[PDB]
Amino acid sequence: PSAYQYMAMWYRKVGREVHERLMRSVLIKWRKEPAIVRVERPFRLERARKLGYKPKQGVVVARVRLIRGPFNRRRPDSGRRPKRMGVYGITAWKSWRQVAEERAARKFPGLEVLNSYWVADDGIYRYFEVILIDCNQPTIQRDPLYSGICGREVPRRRLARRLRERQRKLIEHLKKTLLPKLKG
Amino acid sequence: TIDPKTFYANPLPGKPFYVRFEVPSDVAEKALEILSIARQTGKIKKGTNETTKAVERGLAKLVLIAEDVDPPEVVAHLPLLCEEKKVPYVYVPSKEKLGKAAGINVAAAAAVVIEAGQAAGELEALVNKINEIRAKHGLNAIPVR
Amino acid sequence: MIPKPVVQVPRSIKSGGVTKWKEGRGFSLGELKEVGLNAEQARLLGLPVDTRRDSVWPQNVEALRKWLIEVLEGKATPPEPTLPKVVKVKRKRGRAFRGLTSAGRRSRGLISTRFRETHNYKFKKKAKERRLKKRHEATKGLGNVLRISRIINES
RNA sequence: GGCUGACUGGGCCCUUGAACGCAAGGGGCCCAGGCGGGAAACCGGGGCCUAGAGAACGCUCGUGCCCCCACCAGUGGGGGCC
RNA sequence: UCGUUGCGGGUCCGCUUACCCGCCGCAAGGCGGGGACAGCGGCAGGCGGGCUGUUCGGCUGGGGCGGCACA
RNA sequence: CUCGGCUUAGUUUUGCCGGGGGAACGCGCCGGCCACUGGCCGGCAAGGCUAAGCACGUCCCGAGUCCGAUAGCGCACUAGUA
RNA sequence: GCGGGGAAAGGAAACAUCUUAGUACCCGCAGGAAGGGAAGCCAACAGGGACCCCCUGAGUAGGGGCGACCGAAAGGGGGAUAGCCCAAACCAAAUCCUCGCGGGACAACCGUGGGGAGAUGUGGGGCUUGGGCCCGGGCAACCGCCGGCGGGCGGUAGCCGAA
Ligand SMILES: [Mg+2]
Ligand SMILES: [Mg+2]
Ligand SMILES: [Mg+2]
Ligand SMILES: [Mg+2]
Ligand SMILES: [Mg+2]
Ligand SMILES: [Mg+2]
Ligand SMILES: [Mg+2]
Ligand SMILES: [Mg+2]
Ligand SMILES: [Mg+2]
Ligand SMILES: [Mg+2]
Ligand SMILES: [Mg+2]
Ligand SMILES: [Mg+2]
Ligand SMILES: [Mg+2]
Ligand SMILES: [Mg+2]
Ligand SMILES: [Mg+2]
Ligand SMILES: [Mg+2]
Ligand SMILES: [Mg+2]
Ligand SMILES: [Mg+2]
Ligand SMILES: [Mg+2]
Ligand SMILES: [Mg+2]
Ligand SMILES: [Mg+2]
Ligand SMILES: [Mg+2]
Ligand SMILES: [Mg+2]
Ligand SMILES: [Mg+2]
Repeated sequence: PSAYQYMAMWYRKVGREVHERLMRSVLIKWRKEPAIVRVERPFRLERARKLGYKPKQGVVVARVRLIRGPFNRRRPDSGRRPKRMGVYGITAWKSWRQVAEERAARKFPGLEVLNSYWVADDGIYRYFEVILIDCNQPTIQRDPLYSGICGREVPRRRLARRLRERQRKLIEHLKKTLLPKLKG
Repeated sequence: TIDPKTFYANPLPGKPFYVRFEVPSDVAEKALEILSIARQTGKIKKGTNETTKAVERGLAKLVLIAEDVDPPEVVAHLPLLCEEKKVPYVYVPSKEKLGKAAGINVAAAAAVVIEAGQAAGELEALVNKINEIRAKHGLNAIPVR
Repeated sequence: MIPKPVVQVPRSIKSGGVTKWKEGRGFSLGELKEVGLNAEQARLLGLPVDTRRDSVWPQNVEALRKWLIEVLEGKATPPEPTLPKVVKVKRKRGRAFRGLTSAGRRSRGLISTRFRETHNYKFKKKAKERRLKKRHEATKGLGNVLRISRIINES
C-alpha cells in the first residue's frame, strides 16, 4: 500500500472532517489570489500522478478558480415560442472542468492540456488543477505518455525490417521443433 | 484505526496540522545527526513512499517528518501510521536539511532509520527526550524498538 | 493460401434454432495451442489472432495444421506479420478546445455509452442522410404515407 | 294482486344516411342462460308510437382459475383484450 | 427552503476567521462597522401585459347587433 | 440518490449540465429494457495513444445523349471590372 | 473535421406540446483528413469478439396534442485490418535535459567535466492469455534509438515514333 493510497484518505470519508478544516483556512488565500495561478506542486499529488503529472521540466500545473452554478443563459430579446423563452435551470453542455481547462490553456499559449481534476468547492467558487505540458521541451517529447500528445513517428523501415527478421528466425526454429509434431 | 478527527483535534500555533508536539531545536538537530550517522554506518530510508512502506512492514526505528511540506497531505498520514504501529517519530523544521542528512541532493519530506549502526545508543536517548515531550502534550509513550 | 477462421454466427432467440457460419475475426488461443503456437508466434507467421475468443473449432485446427506444414516444409510463403508496421502519432493542438480531454469525453458521453449512441453522433448521422437524400431520408413522412396506404389497400 | 326483463352472452334487419357512399344514437325480429306475471296461450332486453343523443388520446370502475413485462424464478408495480 | 455556515456556552446567548460594507496602502497589509445574519447559487409559492407567442367560430337579402334557422 | 433543465427512439428505462447528498474494493465492484431478492451469464468504469479502409474541393488530370454569347458561372472580352 | 451557444419562417390546413432542427447562424480549435477505436461490450445457456465507413436489418422496435411527424440498436454482407502505453504493486537515483571538450556513419551513442530536473520518486518493472512476489530451465530473447552507404522505382522539363 503506497503512500499515495494514504494520501487519498483526506478525500475519503475517514479524513474528510480534518480536510475541510484545512480547506477553510487554505481557501482564504486562494480567494484573494489571481483567478489562474501556476503552482509548484499539485494539491492532490496522488490524483495528479494518476492523470499523468510528473515533476519533469516543461510540465505546468495551474490552479484555476471559477464561479459555479449554471452558465449565464441570456433571456432572448426577440420573438420566441414559449418553450424557447425560459432562463432558470438551463445549463451548458460543457462542464466547469472543461471550462477551467480552456481558461488555463489561454494563459499558457502553445502549451497542450493533459488533464485536470477537482480540488475544492466553496459557496461561490470551484477550484481545479490543470496539467499542461510544453510539447517543445526535449524532456517532454520522449516521454512514453507525453509523446501521445506531442506526436511520435517511427519509419516504416524500422518496424518492417525487424518484423521480417523475426519471422525468418521463427520459421527456422519452428521447422526443427514444430514440424515433426504437426506431421506426426 | 485512530480517527484523524481526534488525533488532529488541537493543532499547534504556526504549524501545519500534522504536527502534534513542539520539537526543540537541540532535539531536532540531534535527530538529524542520527539520520546522518545511520546513513553513514547502518541503514536508513528517505522519501515518503519508502518511509511509509517501512512503517507498514515494521522495519522502522525512528521516523523523521518535516514541518515544511507545502501541501501537508503528502506527509499528514505518517503520524497516524506511526502511532498505529508504535514506531517513535519526531518532527524536523526543514525538508531541505533532512534531505542533506539523508545523502540526497533534493529535499526529503520524511526519512526513517532502519539500522542505526553507530547511533544505537544515541537513538535510544533521543527517543526518551521525544517521549518526555509526548507526555507533556497529553500523548502516550512510544518506546524504543 | 492463408486459411481464414470459421466461427459460429450467434444463435438468436428470434432465429428459432437455425444457425449458420461466418468468417471469424481470428484464430482463438485454444485453437493455436493445439498446433504449438502462441499469439506472438502466430502473428509473426501472419495468422489473424483473436485472444478474446474462447471457443475452439476442429475445422479451424485442421486448416491451421495443413497450412503450417506447407510453411514449415518450404512449400508456402507466409504473409507479412499481423502486427503494427508503422507508428504515426500527430501532435495534438487544442485538445481542451475540441473536447478531447477526459472532461470533454464525459460531456460527449463516450465514458457512459458507445460512439454510435452518443448524441453528437446521432446529429451528424441524420444530417448526412438528409444531405445526400439517403435510405429513409429520401422521403419525409415515409412511415405515415406507408401506414395510410396500407389501410386503404388492405381494407 | 304478484314482480324487476330498466336482465346476462350473441346474431340479423330498419332508420338516422331515399334511389346512392357514410358516425353516434334509436327501433324491430330472434337464438342461448336464468327469471317474473298467468290456468294457459302469451308477454316482459323500460315508459302506447314518433325527441331527451357524444369519436381518438387519457383516467376510472367491473370482469377473467385471463394474456404480457426483455437469461431464469419469485415479490411489488406496470401494460393488454372485453 | 437546501448550501455557503464556522467556534464556544446554556432553541437561545455570545465570539470572530468566513462573508459583507467603507477608509488607508502599488501591493503586501492595517483601521472601523455588520456578522454566521446578509449577500450569493439551486429549488418552491405569490404578485407579475414589465416583456414573448398566439386565439378572438359559423350562418347571414352586404358586414354588425340580434337569433341559432349550428345537434 | 434526489431536484431543475437541455437532449435522446430510450419509453416508471438515453446522454449530459447545474444545485444538494455521496460508496466499496477483487472476500470488491459493474451490466443482463421498472425496482428488489435468489440463481446463472458476461465483464473490470471513473487515465492515454493508434495505421488501413470513409468527407471535401482552392487546385491538377480526364470524360461528356450537358450549354452554345438574352444560353452556359455574375464574368468566352483591359469582370467581381466599370 | 471537432467542441460550445442557438432561432424563426414554414408544417401541423388555426395554434401553444411538437416539428422545422441541434438546422441557419455565431464563438472557439485542428488535419490533410478529422473524429472513433481495443469490452466494467453484445448476447442467451448457442455463441460472437477494437474502431470507422458502405449495403441491409428498417420506417421494424420505440417516441409523439399516440396528431403531424420523428426514429434506432443487435445481428448479417463488405472495404480494411493492429495492437499498445501512463499510474500502482516490487527495487530506490541505477534516471533524464543542456553545454564544453575527445571519439563516433555530419546521427544515435561512448568517455570526461560544469549546470538544470528529480525522494512531493527520475528510471526499471506492468498492461486480460492481469500483474507484482519466490523458485528452476532455454535463447528462435525481447524492447528501443540513428537514418549514413548502395540500389530500384515514380513525380516536377522533354526525346523517338509507319505510310
Ligand atoms: Mg411558428
Ligand atoms: Mg426520417
Ligand atoms: Mg346524420
Ligand atoms: Mg343515399
Ligand atoms: Mg313519450
Ligand atoms: Mg335521436
Ligand atoms: Mg435481452
Ligand atoms: Mg442567511
Ligand atoms: Mg435566495
Ligand atoms: Mg401580449
Ligand atoms: Mg374557437
Ligand atoms: Mg361570417
Ligand atoms: Mg350574430
Ligand atoms: Mg447569336
Ligand atoms: Mg453571359
Ligand atoms: Mg422550406
Ligand atoms: Mg400551421
Ligand atoms: Mg399563421
Ligand atoms: Mg488558427
Ligand atoms: Mg484519421
Ligand atoms: Mg486522430
Ligand atoms: Mg430529430
Ligand atoms: Mg517512477
Ligand atoms: Mg514525332
